Amino acid sequence: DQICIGYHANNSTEQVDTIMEKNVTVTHAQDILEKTHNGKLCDLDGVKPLILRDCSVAGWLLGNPMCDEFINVPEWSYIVEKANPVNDLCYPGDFNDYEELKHLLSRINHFEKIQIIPKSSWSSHEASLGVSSACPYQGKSSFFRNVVWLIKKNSTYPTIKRSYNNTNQEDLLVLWGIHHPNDAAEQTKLYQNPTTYISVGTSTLNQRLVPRIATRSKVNGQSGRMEFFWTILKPNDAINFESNGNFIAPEYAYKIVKKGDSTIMKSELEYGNCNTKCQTPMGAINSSMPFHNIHPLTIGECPKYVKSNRLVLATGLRNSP
Amino acid sequence: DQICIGYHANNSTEQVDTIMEKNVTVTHAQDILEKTHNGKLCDLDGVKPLILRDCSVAGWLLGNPMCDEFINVPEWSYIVEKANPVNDLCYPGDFNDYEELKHLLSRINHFEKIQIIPKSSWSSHEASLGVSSACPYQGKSSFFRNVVWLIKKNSTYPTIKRSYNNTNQEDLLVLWGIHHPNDAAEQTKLYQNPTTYISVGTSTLNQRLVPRIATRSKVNGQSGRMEFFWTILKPNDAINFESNGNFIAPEYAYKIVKKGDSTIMKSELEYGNCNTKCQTPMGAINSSMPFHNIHPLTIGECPKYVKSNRLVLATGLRNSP
Amino acid sequence: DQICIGYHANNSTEQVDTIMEKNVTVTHAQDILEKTHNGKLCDLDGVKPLILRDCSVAGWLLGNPMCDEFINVPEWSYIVEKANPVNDLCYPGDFNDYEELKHLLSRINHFEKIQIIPKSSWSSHEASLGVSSACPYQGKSSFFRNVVWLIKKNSTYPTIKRSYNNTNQEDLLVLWGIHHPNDAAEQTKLYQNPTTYISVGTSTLNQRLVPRIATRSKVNGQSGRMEFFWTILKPNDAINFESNGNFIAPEYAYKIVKKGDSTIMKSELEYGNCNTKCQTPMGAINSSMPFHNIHPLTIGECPKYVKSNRLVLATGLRNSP
Amino acid sequence: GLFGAIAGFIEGGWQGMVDGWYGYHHSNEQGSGYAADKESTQKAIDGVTNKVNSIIDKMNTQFEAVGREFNNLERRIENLNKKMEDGFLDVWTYNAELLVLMENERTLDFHDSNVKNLYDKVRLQLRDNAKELGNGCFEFYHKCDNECMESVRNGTYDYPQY
Amino acid sequence: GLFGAIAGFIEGGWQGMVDGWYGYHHSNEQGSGYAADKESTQKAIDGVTNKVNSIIDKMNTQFEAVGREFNNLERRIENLNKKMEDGFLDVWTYNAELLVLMENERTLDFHDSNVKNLYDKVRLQLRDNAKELGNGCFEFYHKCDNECMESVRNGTYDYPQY
Amino acid sequence: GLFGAIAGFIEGGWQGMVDGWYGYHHSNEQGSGYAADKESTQKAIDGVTNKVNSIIDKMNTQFEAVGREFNNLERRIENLNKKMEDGFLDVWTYNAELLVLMENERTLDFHDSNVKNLYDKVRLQLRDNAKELGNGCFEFYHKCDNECMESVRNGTYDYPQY
Ligand SMILES: CC(=O)N[C@@H]1[C@@H](O)[C@H](O[C@@H]2O[C@H](CO)[C@H](O)[C@H](O[C@]3(C(=O)O)C[C@H](O)[C@@H](NC(C)=O)[C@H]([C@H](O)[C@H](O)CO)O3)[C@H]2O)[C@@H](CO)O[C@H]1O
Ligand SMILES: CC(=O)N[C@@H]1[C@@H](O)[C@H](O[C@@H]2O[C@H](CO)[C@H](O)[C@H](O[C@]3(C(=O)O)C[C@H](O)[C@@H](NC(C)=O)[C@H]([C@H](O)[C@H](O)CO)O3)[C@H]2O)[C@@H](CO)O[C@H]1O
Ligand SMILES: CC(=O)N[C@@H]1[C@@H](O)[C@H](O[C@@H]2O[C@H](CO)[C@H](O)[C@H](O[C@]3(C(=O)O)C[C@H](O)[C@@H](NC(C)=O)[C@H]([C@H](O)[C@H](O)CO)O3)[C@H]2O)[C@@H](CO)O[C@H]1O
Ligand SMILES: *[C@@H]1O[C@H](CO)[C@@H](O[C@@H]2O[C@H](CO)[C@@H](O)[C@H](O)[C@H]2NC(C)=O)[C@H](O)[C@H]1NC(C)=O
Ligand SMILES: *[C@@H]1O[C@H](CO)[C@@H](O[C@@H]2O[C@H](CO)[C@@H](O)[C@H](O)[C@H]2NC(C)=O)[C@H](O)[C@H]1NC(C)=O
Ligand SMILES: *[C@@H]1O[C@H](CO)[C@@H](O[C@@H]2O[C@H](CO)[C@@H](O)[C@H](O)[C@H]2NC(C)=O)[C@H](O)[C@H]1NC(C)=O
Ligand SMILES: *[C@@H]1O[C@H](CO)[C@@H](O[C@@H]2O[C@H](CO)[C@@H](O)[C@H](O)[C@H]2NC(C)=O)[C@H](O)[C@H]1NC(C)=O
Ligand SMILES: *[C@@H]1O[C@H](CO)[C@@H](O[C@@H]2O[C@H](CO)[C@@H](O)[C@H](O)[C@H]2NC(C)=O)[C@H](O)[C@H]1NC(C)=O
Ligand SMILES: *[C@@H]1O[C@H](CO)[C@@H](O[C@@H]2O[C@H](CO)[C@@H](O)[C@H](O)[C@H]2NC(C)=O)[C@H](O)[C@H]1NC(C)=O
Ligand SMILES: *[C@H]1O[C@H](CO)[C@@H](O[C@@H]2O[C@H](CO)[C@@H](O)[C@H](O)[C@H]2NC(C)=O)[C@H](O)[C@H]1NC(C)=O
Ligand SMILES: *[C@H]1O[C@H](CO)[C@@H](O[C@@H]2O[C@H](CO)[C@@H](O)[C@H](O)[C@H]2NC(C)=O)[C@H](O)[C@H]1NC(C)=O
Ligand SMILES: *[C@H]1O[C@H](CO)[C@@H](O[C@@H]2O[C@H](CO)[C@@H](O)[C@H](O)[C@H]2NC(C)=O)[C@H](O)[C@H]1NC(C)=O
Repeated sequence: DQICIGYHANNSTEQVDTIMEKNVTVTHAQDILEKTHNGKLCDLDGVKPLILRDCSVAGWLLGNPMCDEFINVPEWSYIVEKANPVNDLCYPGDFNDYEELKHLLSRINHFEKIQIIPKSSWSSHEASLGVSSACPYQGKSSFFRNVVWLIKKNSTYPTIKRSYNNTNQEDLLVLWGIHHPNDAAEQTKLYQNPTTYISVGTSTLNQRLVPRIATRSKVNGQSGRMEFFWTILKPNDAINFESNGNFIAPEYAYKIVKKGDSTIMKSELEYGNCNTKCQTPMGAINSSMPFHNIHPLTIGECPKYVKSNRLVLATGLRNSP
Repeated sequence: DQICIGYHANNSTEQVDTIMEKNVTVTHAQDILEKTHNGKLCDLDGVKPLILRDCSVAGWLLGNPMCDEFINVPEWSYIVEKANPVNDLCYPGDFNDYEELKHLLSRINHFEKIQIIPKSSWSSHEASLGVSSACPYQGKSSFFRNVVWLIKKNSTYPTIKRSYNNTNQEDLLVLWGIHHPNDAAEQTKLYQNPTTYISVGTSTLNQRLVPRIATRSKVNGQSGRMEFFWTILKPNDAINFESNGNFIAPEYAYKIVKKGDSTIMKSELEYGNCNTKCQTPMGAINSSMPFHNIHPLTIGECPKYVKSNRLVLATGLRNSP
Repeated sequence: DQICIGYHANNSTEQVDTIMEKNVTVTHAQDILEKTHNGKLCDLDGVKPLILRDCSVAGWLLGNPMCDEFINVPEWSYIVEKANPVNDLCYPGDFNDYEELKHLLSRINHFEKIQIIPKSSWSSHEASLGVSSACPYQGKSSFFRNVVWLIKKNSTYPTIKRSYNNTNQEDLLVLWGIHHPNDAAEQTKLYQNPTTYISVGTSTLNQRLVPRIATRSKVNGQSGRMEFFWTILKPNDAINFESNGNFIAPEYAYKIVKKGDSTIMKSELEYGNCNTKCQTPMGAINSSMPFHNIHPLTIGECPKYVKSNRLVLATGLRNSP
Repeated sequence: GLFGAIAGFIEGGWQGMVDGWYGYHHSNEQGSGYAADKESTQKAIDGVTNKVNSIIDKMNTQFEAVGREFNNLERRIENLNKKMEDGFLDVWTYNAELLVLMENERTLDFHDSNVKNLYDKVRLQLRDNAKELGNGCFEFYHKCDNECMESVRNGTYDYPQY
Repeated sequence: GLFGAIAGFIEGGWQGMVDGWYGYHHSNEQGSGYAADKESTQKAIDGVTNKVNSIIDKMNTQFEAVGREFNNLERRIENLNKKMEDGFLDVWTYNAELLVLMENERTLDFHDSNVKNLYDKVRLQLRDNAKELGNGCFEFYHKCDNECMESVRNGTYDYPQY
Repeated sequence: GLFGAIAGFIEGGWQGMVDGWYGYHHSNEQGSGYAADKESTQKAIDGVTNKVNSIIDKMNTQFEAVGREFNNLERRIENLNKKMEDGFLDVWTYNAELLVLMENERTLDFHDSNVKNLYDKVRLQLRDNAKELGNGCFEFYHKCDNECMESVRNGTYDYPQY
């Protein structure tokens, strides 16, 4: 008669690593790394991402004519922009402090577009011939929809003196621009006056732009340039424009209704017609694991990203042959 | 007869955590996290902090009239500035490269103020009517004390051509400014000449400012703006001013006598009439512990900051019921 | 008769540290920290570093006359620049976006210099009197070799209108400059016209410089200043210059033939006439160790830098007296 | 392993013991069988659970990357930003893999320790009333029926009786 | 614990032993009492002291935050700066809490190991001259006065004598 | 050490055993000598090798500094950049020194564990056929020639024979 002390064994093949020995087979273990994703951009907490598709934050916000899909876009969870969106600045130029603006959007979930200066209101200037072949809509030369490219009327550009007071409770994102002409003849032709300026002023802002003339390679069929500027107009503050030429005026400016968690995700992917609690630029994630290795940039309630291929914890003991 | 082997027990309730078990009661232990502070801003190594109170680095350095407390301030250990000090730029404007300057102060413990251009010396210009209602002293319109707001005399602003040579052994912090007028009439009224400039030059500096005119919301009762610039004038270098209007000239400039460890601490707190070897924005620290969790930004000989609520090391053994 | 169980001992003095005990003598151990270097700058994988010696990236790229060694320098593995190279900007000034350019060089292994605008070609302007005493070559006043300092001919500076098209397959680094004169008389004297400008344009670039006049301390015997600008001209893009004075024109511009891993190392050391697989600013490294403590900034296939003085792993057991 | 029991003097585990991690196998005139020791087993389940949770929670607060964008003449800070983000990922990846490696090793030895301690516990009861076979088994000098076997698992083996 | 002594085969500690961490309790015709084993105790005090100092010193050089300020159009770098500072605090917080957790566990097992080793040390002297009771005690086959008890604590127990 | 064998009940190592880390020393009428136990030794060599490689590889991917330059009015970012680089060096320096410290301690105890396990392995064979001396030695009740000694190292010591 005898009694023995022993321990559990089973048919498990699961292996764990230790410091002194690799691929040790154990009776029980626990994987803690999420290795899979659905492969799709998805709604986040039921809330649809703003997907720009071929358009870019610039295309959208200036109102590129081929970004018509994105007028009055609803509240978004996050934004998705391609690496090289084709429909950007259709009329070549620059967007001043673009990255600082994009960064501002990571704090924003919804814009409400409103008209601050009506196109009709430009009685002493021509407001409807301000277009180019570079930004084309429906086969016809058009232009960034949210800003008016003002030109001279009966050979005269009288000084513009305009002022908008933000009576809304919100911060207002105001956009405008300056046009840089190819040559002196082009300047006089478009605006009559040879020496021009745009003074913009708020409680903080103290701007005065002048057009830089230079000979430039055609981009999108034009050698002329448009430099775009922005500000946040606080509530109960007023913005003051004054110019005698080369002024691209605001028509509509965006109201900032919801601030909160958001992100500009960078992906070539399109909408998946799905929903998730955790999204990555490669696809969405659904797991209880504490870790994953899909992609570092995520949004939502997610496991922690690690570069590991394998994370497996021993729970059971060393399993026998 | 028998002999037994055993171990110590005692009435200790101290508990420590391990990986497999929490709240284990041990005979002896050692707390290594400092959880308390006195709650006061304190002298550091006996050396008083420079406390700006309601004034700001700008208010102080330009010499805002309501920052009179802070003329010729003595050597400091560290500086304390509120989050939203009321007495900042009394006359609205900007302070150019302000953050780079504030950063410079983290390396400075003492300024010695000296007069480089006497107010008396402006014989061909009016130097004593350069004031505004926005910066008020004792019920009377005054101005930033360290710089002179020069205006025209008998309807004429002759070109200013002035030069200071740094014969001191020290680096000199020189401050000056440009005034931006509301309108063309205001420009002519104040300075006579319509097109003006300020050329500043040292061995490195090559500046030339022009006033930007724009219509601006009143701030502190004024729509006009003052943009302030600075440089470090090296020893045996000279600075050269030249202007025909809109020039805010240096009166006094600060000598940098002591360089060394310092910091701009951000706190609402006031002076505690105490002393310490380690200071935080919430209060001072006195302990032998290797760690604390009071606040990350500290100055002095301090324990290392951690976000832990509890750090307790077992020294003794598992204590018995 | 008896049998005993025991363990190995030997005459080893090697010691290792543990958490509870320091300087424990063990039978065997393994040092994993590399503590030595040869003390010399060395070829990297047989490929010589570009050693500027007394010259600086600026001196080299503008073609300072005393940096003649560095015309058409061959492919390099890494670049070595002193902390305060004497032969920098011989004619005082600034080099615009210098650090962003230096950063670009960390991605470059070889430039091939080519002439885009011939010095001969400036028929309507004087191109051979553009020199200064500050940049002296062979006892005679010379100038930055890669750019032409154009001045007036028969008292007239006609508008320059020049254009180079990049027909090469490569990106081209183009360099140019503006000259800031001491005074109005100096401006007219050198260039005739009093109000001047330089418009530069590519597909992206939209520059227009004007000379800032100011009174400046002499540096290197001159109070005048030269501000230098650059761009990367893409293949099949054209650059367009236009100026009526103060224009420092490109003669030669650098072709970017090899892009890849490189670095600007900062060392006072000279060439060692040696070769290595891993280089530091203090000397080269040759070891199989996983770690070293020589210097953090290295280039090549190197062990990982740690601040440790000693890293020694126990392999054997505790060795007996 | 460190404690010498698992894959040691006890050569192998038991496919036949499914009710626990550690236990006893008896064999006598009336039959033989496996019986899990609940106390040691439950102790182990608690130890390892807490461990897994402790590991999960310590990693809870860890670096999170954000999208930040930089224009063509901000290459230095773009690079700085990339290195910063990469740097933290590397640090936290290392933390995770090391922790798993180190604790995995501790977990196996923990099980080994529990088997040995259980063995010693039994050994100390039987004393000179049974032969220590060298393999985890004790061969009794007296007949030991199921009652007797039960008392060994009980902790109740009456040594002065036998 | 790993070594099976503390709260193991030795069920509980002794409120009556104040002169040390580990020791002996004797009982014979002439009385009973506690006596600390100085050697093992001092070894433990040294081990743990060094540990605490080793921990304090490794943490010595650790990240320190500085105040840096950024205007309204430097939000990217402000954010970058914040993440960098937060990132390091999180890393060093984790380092500290893990170290404490891991070493605390090692400290308890260390004490357990020292108790067991002391027990084995005594066991190996007495050999078959005393009964191993199963609870940390040895019951002698011969009368063992204070001299005799002292020789056991000595390391000097003369086995061939008894 | 944790396991009580090395510099414990076995007081010291053997300069005379050069063929391995652990082994046996025999002495009988026909002479005496050292014999390394290959199995335990090789196990140790594998354990420690893997350890050293495991340590080297985990440190493989670690922060690398790059040269980045900043002008006179970019002091904030210059400083930020310096802190970032310094911060990571400190973190990785700490990681390296701790790992070495912790694992060094584990390595010594590992060797101690292997010696003890080997001792127990022998003890469990001999059983009551030899006296446990208290120092790592077993004194036989029967004459034990080289054949007999060999069978103990074999694992083959025929207990029912003697
Ligand atoms: C080699 C040659 O002779 N080529 C001309 C060719 O230039 C010319 O086309 C016109 O060229 C001008 C400038 O040279 C503009 O590029 C014209 O394009 C437009 C545009 O689409 O943007 C026309 C548009 O109506 C204009 N709109 C406004 C508000 O001005 C704009 C605008 O003026 C400029 O873009 C401002 O920079 O320009 C383009 O049609 C043709 C026909 O004139 O003849 C060729 O021989
Ligand atoms: C609706 C209306 O008519 N309002 C005027 C009101 O403007 C005016 O007050 C004066 O307004 C001017 C500009 O419009 C300045 O704001 C005057 O303030 C001062 C100031 O305190 O700063 C007066 C001061 O003496 C001036 N100092 C100097 C050195 O010039 C400054 C200075 O000129 C400007 O600030 C430069 O931008 O302005 C303010 O008194 C009153 C009385 O004139 O009449 C109202 O009807
Ligand atoms: C106190 C006094 O009277 N001093 C003058 C002294 O200035 C003068 O020397 C000349 O001074 C001028 C400006 O004042 C320049 O510094 C001359 O230097 C050069 C130079 O070497 O760079 C001469 C050179 O030939 C010029 N080259 C060109 C292309 O113009 C340059 C250039 O004009 C300027 O550098 C542009 O800023 O200047 C220097 O010889 C002497 C002799 O004239 O008389 C002293 O009394
Ligand atoms: C442990 O097991 C892993 C996975 O089963 C082995 O990984 C393979 O390694 C071999 C060569 O070493 C390759 O042919 C396979 O492609 C690998 N697959 C992997 C890593 O997923 C590994 O070799 C084993 N490691 C050791 C030390 O034995
Ligand atoms: C923009 O408009 C608002 C209201 O239309 C202005 O705020 C009022 O300004 C008046 C004018 O002097 C004051 O009497 C009131 O006290 C203010 N009331 C409210 C509700 O705001 C505001 O000042 C205007 N902004 C600017 C910069 O002129
Ligand atoms: C260990 O002890 C701590 C502190 O005594 C316990 O903390 C309390 O937890 C309960 C709920 O779990 C709360 O009601 C208290 O507010 C907590 N106070 C604290 C954390 O200071 C903790 O619950 C115990 N942990 C375990 C695992 O038993
Ligand atoms: C500022 O003043 C100092 C001394 O007053 C100047 O330094 C001297 O300059 C003279 C003038 O040519 C030289 O002869 C001396 O060799 C210098 N001596 C000393 C002690 O500095 C200085 O050069 C002046 N600075 C400028 C920029 O003009
Ligand atoms: C362990 O050994 C080291 C190196 O042999 C000792 O280091 C020396 O320390 C003493 C004072 O403590 C100094 O005089 C020497 O200059 C040190 N040399 C070194 C560190 O390389 C160290 O003291 C010993 N540490 C302990 C805890 O005993
Ligand atoms: C620079 O030159 C190249 C070729 O010399 C130009 O590219 C050609 O441009 C012509 C002119 O209209 C086109 O017909 C061709 O399709 C292009 N061919 C090639 C091979 O490039 C280039 O466009 C010029 N760049 C600029 C900005 O004018
Ligand atoms: C463990 O088992 C022993 C023997 O198998 C138990 O003793 C018996 O208990 C049963 C059930 O109560 C009684 O009917 C018998 O009279 C007892 N026989 C003997 C030989 O003891 C004992 O109760 C159990 N002990 C524990 C702690 O569970
Ligand atoms: C430990 O104690 C033993 C016995 O208690 C000591 O032996 C006695 O020592 C005393 C003091 O020197 C003598 O007077 C006696 O004659 C000895 N009696 C016996 C029975 O040995 C012994 O000296 C001690 N050993 C150590 C190492 O301290
Ligand atoms: C280990 O050694 C034992 C005894 O020393 C070996 O037994 C002998 O083996 C030799 C060689 O084959 C034979 O010639 C003898 O007849 C055997 N004698 C005895 C007493 O056994 C045994 O073979 C060895 N066992 C192992 C596993 O190596």
